[PDB]
Amino acid sequence: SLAADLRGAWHAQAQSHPLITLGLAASAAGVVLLLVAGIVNALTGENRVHVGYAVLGGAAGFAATALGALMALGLRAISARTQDAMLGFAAGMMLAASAFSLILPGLDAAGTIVGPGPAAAAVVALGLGLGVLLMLGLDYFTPHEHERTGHQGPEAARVNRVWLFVLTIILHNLPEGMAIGVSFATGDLRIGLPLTSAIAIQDVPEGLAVALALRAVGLPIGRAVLVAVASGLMEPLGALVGVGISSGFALAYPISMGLAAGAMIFVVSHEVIPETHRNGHETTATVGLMAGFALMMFLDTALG
Amino acid sequence: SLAADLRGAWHAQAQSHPLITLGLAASAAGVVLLLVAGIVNALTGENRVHVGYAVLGGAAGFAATALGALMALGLRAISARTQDAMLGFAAGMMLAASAFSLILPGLDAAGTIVGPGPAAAAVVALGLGLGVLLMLGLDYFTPHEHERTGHQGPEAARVNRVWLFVLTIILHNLPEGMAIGVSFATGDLRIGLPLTSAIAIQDVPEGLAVALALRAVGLPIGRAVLVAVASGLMEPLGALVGVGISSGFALAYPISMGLAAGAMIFVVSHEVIPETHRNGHETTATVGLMAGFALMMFLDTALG
Ligand SMILES: [Cd+2]
Ligand SMILES: [Cd+2]
Ligand SMILES: [Cd+2]
Ligand SMILES: [Cd+2]
Ligand SMILES: [Cd+2]
Ligand SMILES: [Cd+2]
Repeated sequence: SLAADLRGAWHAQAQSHPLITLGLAASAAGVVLLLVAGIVNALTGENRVHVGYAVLGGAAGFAATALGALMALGLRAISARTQDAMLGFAAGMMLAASAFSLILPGLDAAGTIVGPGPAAAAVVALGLGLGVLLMLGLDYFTPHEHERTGHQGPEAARVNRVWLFVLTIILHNLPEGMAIGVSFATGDLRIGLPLTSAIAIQDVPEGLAVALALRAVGLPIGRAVLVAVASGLMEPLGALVGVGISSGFALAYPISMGLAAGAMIFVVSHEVIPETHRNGHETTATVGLMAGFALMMFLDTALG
Repeated sequence: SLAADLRGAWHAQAQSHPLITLGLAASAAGVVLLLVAGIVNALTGENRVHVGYAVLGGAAGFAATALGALMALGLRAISARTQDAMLGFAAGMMLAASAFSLILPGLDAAGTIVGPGPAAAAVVALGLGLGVLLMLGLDYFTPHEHERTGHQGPEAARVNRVWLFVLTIILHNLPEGMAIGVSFATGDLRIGLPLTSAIAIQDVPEGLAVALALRAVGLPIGRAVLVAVASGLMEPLGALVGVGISSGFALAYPISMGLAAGAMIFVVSHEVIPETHRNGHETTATVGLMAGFALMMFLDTALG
C-alpha cells in the first residue's frame, strides 16, 4: 500500500534527477565502507573511552534541545523578528563551528599523516564532497516539508504533516550528532569541548522554534514538546554513527572531519538560509548571524 | 534641488531607523580615527613598500574584473542556472577567504600582541562589529537597487536606474579592496597572496554578471563593459583605504583584520544570498558555494 506509492514516487524522482541519484549512491557506498572499517577496528582495538565521550556529548546536546523545548510552555507564540534573529544566530553558530573546528584541525591532522601541502586539502575536500552528496541525495529522496517554503521531496499524500515536519527536523539534526562524534574521535578534548558547546548553544533556540512550529501545525500544547525532545534524543544516534565512521585507519579521521563539516555547511544553506532570508527579513538574520559568528570565535579561542 | 530631496529622504529614513543611524555614527567615528592614525604614521615612519604591495594587488583585482567584463562580448545573455552557479561560487570564495585568511592570522597576531586567550577574540570581535555597523548603515543610507529584489534604500525618483546599479556594485566592491589593503599591511606575503588570488578569482565571474545585468538595464553593448571596468578601477581605492587604516599602532592591525572580514561576510548575506537563494534556486547556489569553499581551501593550504 504505502510502500508501493512511495516506491513509485522514488522511481519517478529518479527518472528526473539522475546526477543526484548517482551522487547519493557513491556517497552511501563511501559511508558504509567507512562504517564497516570502524566496526572492524572497534572489534579489534580498544577505543571505548572515545565512545563514552561521544555519548556524553550527545546527551548534552539532547539536554539542550529538551530545555529549549520546555522553554516553549511560557513564551506562547513569539513574534517573527525574534524567530528570524534566533535562527540567524543558530546558522552563524553552525557555520563558524563547522569552518574553524572541522577544517583547521582536519587540515593539521591530514598534514601530519600525509605531508603538508595540497594533499591535506585533497583528503578533506574528498570528505566535503562525500558529505554534500549524502545530504543532497537525502533531502531530495525524503518526503519532508519546511515551515514556509512548502512540501519538499517526493510526493506522498498519505501521511500527516506532523511526520513531514519531524522528518525535516531529523534531516537538520543528523549532521550535528555526526560532527560531535567525529570531534571526539582522537581524544584531544581541545576540539570536542568547543564543538559540543557550540552545538548545544545553537540547539537551544532551534528546539524552542521547533516546539512553536509543531504547535502551529496543530498539536495542542503538550505533544509539540514531546516531539522536540524526541529529536533531541535522536542526536546521540548521530554521535554514535560519527564515532563509528571516524575510527578505523588513521586517514579516516581527516576525511570525516570534512564530511560532517560539509554536511553541516550544506544543511545551513539548503535548509536554513531560506526561511530566514525571505521577503525583507535579511537585516535581523544577518545581525544574528554575525553575533553567532563572534560567539563561536570566543568559544574557539577560549575553551581550547 | 536634488540635494534637497535627498536630504529629506535621509531625514525621513533617520526618523524610522534610529539604531542603525547610531551604529553608522559610531562606526564612522572609529574608521575616521583609525585613518587619521594611519596618515600620521605614514607621515612619520616608512612603510612605503606595503603601499606598493597594496596598489599592485588592487591593480590585479581591477585587471580580473576588466577581463570578466570583456568576456561578455561573446556570451550573449547566458541562462539563469549558470548565473546562480557563478554567484554561488563567488559567495563561497568570499566567505571562505574572509573566514580563514582574515580570522586566523588576526587571532594569531592579536594573541602575540596582547596574550593568548579571550583578549584576541575581544579585539577582533570589536573589528567585526565596526565593519558590520559600517556596511549596514551604508546599505540603508544609500539609494541603490538590486537586480531582483527591487529598489533598496532611501527614495529618490530623480536619478536613472543605471546609477542605482552602479552604486550597488560600489557597495559590493569596497570591502574587497579594503581586505586586500589590510592583508598586505604587515608584509608577510603568506597572507596577501592567498587573499588577493581569491579576490581576483571571484571577481572574474562577478564582473561578467555585472556586464550582463547592465546590458539588461538598457546600455546597448558597449557601455556595460565600460562601467564594469570602472568598478574594477574603484577597487584600488578600497585597497588604499585599507592600507591606510591598517597602519598606525600595532593593535590596529588585528582590528582591521576583523573589520574588513566582517564587512565581507555581511555583504554576502545582505547582498548576495538573496538573488541566489530565491524561489527554488537553492541547489545550484549551494553546489557552487561548496566548490568555491574547496577551491579557497586549496589556495590557503598551498599558496602560503
Ligand atoms: Cd529540505
Ligand atoms: Cd539539534
Ligand atoms: Cd542547528
Ligand atoms: Cd543592498
Ligand atoms: Cd570586485
Ligand atoms: Cd565578490
